[PDB]
Amino acid sequence: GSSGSSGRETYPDAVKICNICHSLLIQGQSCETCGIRMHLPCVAKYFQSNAEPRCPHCNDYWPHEIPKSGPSSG
Ligand SMILES: [Zn+2]
Ligand SMILES: [Zn+2]
Repeated sequence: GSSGSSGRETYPDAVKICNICHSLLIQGQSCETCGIRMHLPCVAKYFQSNAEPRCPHCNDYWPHEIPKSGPSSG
């Protein structure tokens, strides 16, 4: 016998991954429709110069607001 189990999700970079760059993030924007996090400069870069933003995952609608971009990439 001497069996064992574990019910805890503990990963170094397997908990909150971006949807634009796919990089471990901590603070940003998440979707309540499906459940995906995105960086600040990532969410905007995807919802820049548009009318109605759509989650890059479920593709329904962005419940949160759209962040601003920086002087980078242009
Ligand atoms: Zn990102
Ligand atoms: Zn979504």
